[PDB]
Amino acid sequence: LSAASFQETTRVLTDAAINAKSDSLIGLKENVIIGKLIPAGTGLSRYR
Amino acid sequence: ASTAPLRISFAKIKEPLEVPNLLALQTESFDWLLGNDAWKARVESALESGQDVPTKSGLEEIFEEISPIEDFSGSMSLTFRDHRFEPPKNSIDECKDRDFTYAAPLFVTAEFTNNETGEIKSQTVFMGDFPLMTNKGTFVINGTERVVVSQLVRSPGVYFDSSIDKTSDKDIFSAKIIPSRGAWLEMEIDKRDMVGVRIDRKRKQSVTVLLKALGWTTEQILEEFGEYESMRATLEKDHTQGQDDALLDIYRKLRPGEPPTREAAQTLLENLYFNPKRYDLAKVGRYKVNKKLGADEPLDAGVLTTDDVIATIKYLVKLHAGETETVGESGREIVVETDDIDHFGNRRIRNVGELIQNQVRTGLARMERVVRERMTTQDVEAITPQTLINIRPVVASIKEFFGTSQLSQFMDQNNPLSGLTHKRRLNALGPGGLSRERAGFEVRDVHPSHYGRMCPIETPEGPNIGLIGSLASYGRINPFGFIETPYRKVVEGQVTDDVDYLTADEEDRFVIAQANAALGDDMRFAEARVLVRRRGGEVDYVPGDDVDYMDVSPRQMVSVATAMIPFLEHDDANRALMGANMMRQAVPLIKSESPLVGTGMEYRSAADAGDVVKAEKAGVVQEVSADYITTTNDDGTYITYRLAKFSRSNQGTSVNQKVIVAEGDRIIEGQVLADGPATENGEMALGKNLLVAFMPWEGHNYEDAIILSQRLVQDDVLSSIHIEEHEVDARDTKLGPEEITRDIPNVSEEVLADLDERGIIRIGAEVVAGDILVGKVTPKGETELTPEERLLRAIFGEKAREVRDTSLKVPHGEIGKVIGVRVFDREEGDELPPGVNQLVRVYVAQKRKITDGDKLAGRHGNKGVISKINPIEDMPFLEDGTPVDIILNPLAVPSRMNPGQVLEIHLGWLASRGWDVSGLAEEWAQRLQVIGADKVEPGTNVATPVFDGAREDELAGLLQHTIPNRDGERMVLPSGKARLFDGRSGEPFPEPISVGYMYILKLHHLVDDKLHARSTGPYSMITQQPLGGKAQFGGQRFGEMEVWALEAYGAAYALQELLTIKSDDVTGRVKVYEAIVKGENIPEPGIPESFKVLIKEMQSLCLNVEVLSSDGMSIE
Amino acid sequence: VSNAKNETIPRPIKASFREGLSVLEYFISTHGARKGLADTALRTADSG
Amino acid sequence: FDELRIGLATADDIRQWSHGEVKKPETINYRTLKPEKDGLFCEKIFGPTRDWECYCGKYKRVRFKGIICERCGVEVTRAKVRRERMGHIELAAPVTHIWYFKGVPSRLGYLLDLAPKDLEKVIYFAAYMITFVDEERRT
Amino acid sequence: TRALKRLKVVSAFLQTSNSPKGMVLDCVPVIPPDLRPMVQLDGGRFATSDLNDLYRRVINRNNRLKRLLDLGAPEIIVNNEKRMLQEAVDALFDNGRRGRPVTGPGNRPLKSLSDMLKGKQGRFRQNLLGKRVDYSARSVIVVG
Amino acid sequence: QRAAMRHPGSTAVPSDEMPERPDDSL
DNA sequence: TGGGAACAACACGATGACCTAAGAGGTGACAGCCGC
DNA sequence: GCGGCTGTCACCTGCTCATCGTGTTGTTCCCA
Ligand SMILES: [Zn+2]
Repeated sequence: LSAASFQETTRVLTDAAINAKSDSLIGLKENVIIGKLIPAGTGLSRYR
Repeated sequence: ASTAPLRISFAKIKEPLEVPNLLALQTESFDWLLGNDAWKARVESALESGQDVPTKSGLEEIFEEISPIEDFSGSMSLTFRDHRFEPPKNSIDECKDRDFTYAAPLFVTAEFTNNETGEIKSQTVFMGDFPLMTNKGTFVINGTERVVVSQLVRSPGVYFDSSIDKTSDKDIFSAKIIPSRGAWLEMEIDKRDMVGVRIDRKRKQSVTVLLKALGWTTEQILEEFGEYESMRATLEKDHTQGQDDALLDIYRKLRPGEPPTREAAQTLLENLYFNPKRYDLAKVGRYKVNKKLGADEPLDAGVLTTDDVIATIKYLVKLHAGETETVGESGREIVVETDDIDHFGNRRIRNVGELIQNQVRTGLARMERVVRERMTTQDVEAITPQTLINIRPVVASIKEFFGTSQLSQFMDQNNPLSGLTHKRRLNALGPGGLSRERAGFEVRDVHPSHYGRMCPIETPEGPNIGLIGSLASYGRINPFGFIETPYRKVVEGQVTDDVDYLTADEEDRFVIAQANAALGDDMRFAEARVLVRRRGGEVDYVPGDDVDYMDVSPRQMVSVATAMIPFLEHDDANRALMGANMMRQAVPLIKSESPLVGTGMEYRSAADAGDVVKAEKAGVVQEVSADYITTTNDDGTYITYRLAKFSRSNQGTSVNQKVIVAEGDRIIEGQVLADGPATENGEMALGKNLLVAFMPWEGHNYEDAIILSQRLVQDDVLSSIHIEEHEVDARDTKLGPEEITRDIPNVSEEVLADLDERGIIRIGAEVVAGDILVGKVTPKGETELTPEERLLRAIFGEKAREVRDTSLKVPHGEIGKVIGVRVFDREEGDELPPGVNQLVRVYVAQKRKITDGDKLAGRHGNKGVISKINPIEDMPFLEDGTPVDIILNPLAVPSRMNPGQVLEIHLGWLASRGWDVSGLAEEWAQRLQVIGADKVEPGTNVATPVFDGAREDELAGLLQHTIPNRDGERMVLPSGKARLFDGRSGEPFPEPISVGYMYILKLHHLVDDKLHARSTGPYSMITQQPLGGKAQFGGQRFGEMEVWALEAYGAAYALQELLTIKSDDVTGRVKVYEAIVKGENIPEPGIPESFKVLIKEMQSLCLNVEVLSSDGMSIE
Repeated sequence: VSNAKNETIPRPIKASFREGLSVLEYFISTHGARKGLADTALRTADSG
Repeated sequence: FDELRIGLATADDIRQWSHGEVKKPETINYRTLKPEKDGLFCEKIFGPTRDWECYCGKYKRVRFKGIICERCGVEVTRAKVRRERMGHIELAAPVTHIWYFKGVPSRLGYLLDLAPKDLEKVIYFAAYMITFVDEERRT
Repeated sequence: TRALKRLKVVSAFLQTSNSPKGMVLDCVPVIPPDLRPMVQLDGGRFATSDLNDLYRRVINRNNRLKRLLDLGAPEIIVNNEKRMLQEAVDALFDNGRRGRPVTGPGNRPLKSLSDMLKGKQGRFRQNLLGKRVDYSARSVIVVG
Repeated sequence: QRAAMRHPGSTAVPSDEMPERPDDSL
């Protein structure tokens, strides 16, 4: 998700489809795409 | 003329040439287009004086272009001939009010002939209503005024470029022949010492191939190219031999997947580069290639011949060989050298006449195509010139240009100067020219040839720096499209009034002095060293007899708007550029006063614009109301000038006009009878003179902010009138017709109490947000008419009205008084677009007083928002008690490096308190009395020429002799400073302050428009997100940089709330509002709809994108 | 000042703004101003 | 929302997503401004254009909820389904995906060793290619 | 180097269950209509998404191919139609990769389904990272 | 040509349906 | 509701035969194709 | 089999609107 968001969306998504590689929610960018509390600041599970 | 108001000028030298018409560049060009009587007068006048003029009008030769047209066999033919114009159906004001185009019918004599029979049949054909330009230079289209801005383009011709292969560190040369309309042939050398042609931007081939694709053979090639290694090497590398194989291989490379044939290749070559129809190297291009390659007098309306290509080869290979001079192919002695792309021989101006010529050419080409279709499809003996001509292509082409082109755009009617300088631009970004990103640097940078032709200083402050420019004050567009500037012929070192107009290329062969060069009673030069601007932008003094030309004026280089600025040489070019840019955003004010200190340029700038009502002929004034001026001419006629009163502009200002003459005055032709907005006595007045003291003040004018007294609010010094139109249309939907009815469904009596019997609001009424400007009702709404509702209504016995209330209402945040109403209808003769029955345009006017938030500025880029408005007592005051009007921080002046506003301030104070320096026998006084500015009554307006202005010493000396007010009181000391008092404590300030009068402009950046707010409103279609734009009540783009900021803070919940609840979460958007209005916790966010559309989109791209849980499929 | 094509004019501007630049002095001085304005315009996006 | 994966979309997967087949190259009637049938913007395969309505009008009444109409084939439910409901089209001649082939080199396939020009020729019906040889029987 | 480059893709397909047969398409899915809407513009006009034009092209050529197959047309005609259908789906997925782009109303290129994901204005970089928001305002700034 | 000239209103411009046309239900 | 007339559908296939203009980006990274 | 170079893929940036080729059928209107 983060790599597709940054650059080379076609190449990144094609490689991800070939590899059948899944994305885990962990990350900042890829957690603002889905619209979730970022894993930083006060959004950490400790503070949640 | 001699009737201009009084203004005292400090000029020490006399310019022998006055600034020509500031709109000649447009009106003369369009006179050439139509070829009307003014253009014929110009042609004969130029011929008498032995100048260079275009003897062939624009449309004449355009009809000549499409003159001969025949069918396959040419059994019949159609030709066009003398064209002429019928007077316009409507006048300019009629067009403006009734939403028409100011156009004149165009009629030509189209002749049809059957060559086999020899019959000829003539018939006059309606070629359409050609739009005309107003006297100003604007065009009226569809009810609105528009300007067609001239385009700065690369001129057609042959360009010889050079560069360096950086990997190999090797010289490379290139040649390129540009046509007006055809295609290019890029020819590169020295790649491997191998010359290669590139036809139509295809893959490159050796020269010898293409040169063999014509009559030239190997023996002759070696005969007249027997000295240069590169092309011998290419010939050795050449494999194809003979002509026919050459045509076949060029056909193969240009046109793959096609049978190689001699006929096809010959036809392709002839059609592409040697056909007078497809390929056009116009007289501009013909002249450029004749002068560069030295080719002597080819067909002046010709296309590239063999000789042109062989001459390009000779020139390029001689560039390779290191030759610098030679004899051009069949001509004179040329110099072998590489040329630039920014120089003003390699750039030209496509004016409005030539632009409309190009568009008419396309329209006539499509008309010719349809005529050919009807010529071959139909039969003789029933064909007349009308029978096969379809003029709709031409009409639609002209409408395409005047409605969609980037070079034809709405007039900037902020004030007379903005409109005037909109009509002197030399645009580059547009069709047939550069682009925003393609443009590099050397185009965006001022060239030594820009001097006197393009303005260095006036330029946009954004992406368009260097692209959009402005013609200099003395620029003259040549026939070919190059700019020319005047120069006095310095003959054996003695100056003369013989002015010659030179272009950049003829300018780069002469030595040019300066207008301010010292000169004696006899015109011979005084000092031995006379500085001169020599070729290549190389200033280098010479003896004087050596000198050959001199600048006609010391403000020849500057434009009009930048010439407004007094003391321009005391400012860095950055702030002069900003000031000239922002002077165009000045709102016009109710009462306008020309600047107390200004240039000798407001009068001519306002007179050569079109907002100042002038006198057509001498006479005497008869009747002077506010609305009209009737004058009895000396030739026995009468003229009644109707004056515009509070008419909305393109930008929402007012074009109120005020009379200048009383009912006994003897008029002369050209004299000003009324003044337009932002004008006083026919002199531009974009702002007002305010008394300013340079000082910090309690941190209110900190960081460029501004403080001004409440006097300017009471007196309405900086007030304006702004008009807003609210147009509404009554449609005819499927369920019936819409009607403008006063009886709006289910409303209280007070809302429509201020509505006319016909449903429209009453003129003069004052309106607030939510007021029904125009009452309208939908015929009905298919909301609830299902069988259930039908049964309910049948049992009720009352057929509840199903009409929708679509009443026009004032947009939220606007107020004013209804200044006007206009109603167009279908039942009457008023035209309307298909579908609309009625069109109601209501004008609401409002008065804006200067408030905290507005933006003021001066003529030196010294702009700042308004932070505080003080009571008149709180503001510092001088000794006799007068408060100052505005307070400006002195920090900005040296740091921003514009120490011309202080000079303006000093001269403004000096002019307000007039001086008397007659007979002092001092140098400054001696200069001022020989000029004639020694004695000046208080309040007199002074002129500061932009390079011959007041001296610093004179300002200081005069300050000592400023007529006193109370006894000998001269509040301002020779130091330029006065002793002030603290209006909030009363104690005198510790040190003197610098005070005086400066011209402050109110800019069109108005605080009311910018204030944009939102809680909920219109979302977008694909993404369920708030929409943009203020009029949509939009939201604020929370870019990704802001997401980074909130992530850096660690603000997790805030970012989640404002990425989902504040946008793009339908359920969240509804429930947050419900919880707040009812009062409850804001609900937890959900899944953005943007994510849903993303996954659906990339699913449609055939990617099995499934939101998976660790135990299965995670909730969508 | 920076001459055209990023060179150094041999003859300088022998006058401050208070004294008043000449015609050719101002025309030469605008080169660097234009160049700096364009440079800033591009460098904003470059840094972004 | 533990993870999000993407792979290749089979024919069966695409058929499983869809609810009907787009058969006509028609969007709406220019006159009556309504969806057509078995074309783009259709209402039988996608969702109803109006909340709680159907194409013909027998179930234009809002009372019905989730049933399938008996004449036009449009089920009665919310009108937002058109944002979510998908369709498919069955091709007659299979075609290659311009991403997985004729794309960036590292992702250009390479499962079948072939130069870009060879695939340019094969895919766009300009050259033949052998999919099978009976080498044992040939020998 | 070439061997390991190819081994990357071969191992990618080998290790995973997703078969390479998905790289050739026999069915094309259609994005839901509301994501590619057409709306009545005043004056009797219609503003429609480019995806509608591309879907129309592919359906046109698919139906013409089906007809040609039914009539038993010669090899040349069916080959030309199949090539055209290939190019149509190629334009549907990426308009600019091969050949000239399919322009829409003006000379500008049409929008491909993959052109809606990439670029500065794509979905990711214009609608999922940065959004216009509610409860927001702006105005000029003055010093207090 | 017949199919083109009849009611030529469908302009495939995504710069008005997405940005300028808002959702009817807000 | 009669004739008088406008659009949407259709079915065929008028002795003659080819585009059009527009069009100056720049800089990396790399893997092929062609040459040794 | 291993180089050059040579393209090709990434990034960086922004209101007008021109017709055929004939002839016929059926519905759907417009008038009365
Ligand atoms: Zn139904």
